[PDB]
Amino acid sequence: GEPIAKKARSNPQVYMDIKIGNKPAGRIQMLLRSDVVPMTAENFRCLCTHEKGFGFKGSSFHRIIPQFMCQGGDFTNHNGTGGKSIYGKKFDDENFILKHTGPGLLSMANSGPNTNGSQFFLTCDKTDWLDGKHVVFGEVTEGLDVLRQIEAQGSKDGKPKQKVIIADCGEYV
Repeated sequence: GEPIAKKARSNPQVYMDIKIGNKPAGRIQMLLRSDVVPMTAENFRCLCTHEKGFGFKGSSFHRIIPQFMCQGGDFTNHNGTGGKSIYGKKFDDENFILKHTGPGLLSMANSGPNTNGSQFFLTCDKTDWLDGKHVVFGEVTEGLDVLRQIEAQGSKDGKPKQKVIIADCGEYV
């Protein structure tokens, strides 16, 4: 009822422990922008904690293209075709407020408008041609170094050179 300008709502921090080949490679830490995209952020956060009975743990980065991005999140079919959200098989594009301004951003993979599930990518470049098409919803705050090691397993085509796996994942406090 009353005119206001609301405070930024609290932003969850999440993490992913990464395994390359079958060798711990370390932890990526991510800030999720609930302040801009709370529906998209809550999905990803749940999928990190496994609190709904399903999520990213044990899934892989199945498509890694260097100088571009690392894509992952298929925990249902484990072949790059699957995934689901906490809201259902797919959900809407919340908004496109955040842009693909540079490396180390989290954005949702999709197969057209309003087809988000669980599959996401981490940028390795300014991928601004994806602005308005993929919902950006977070950023890496630690372990850019670990993401580079994921990127170094990429091919031009996308097939990874070694298995890259989310061995464990979660939310900070």
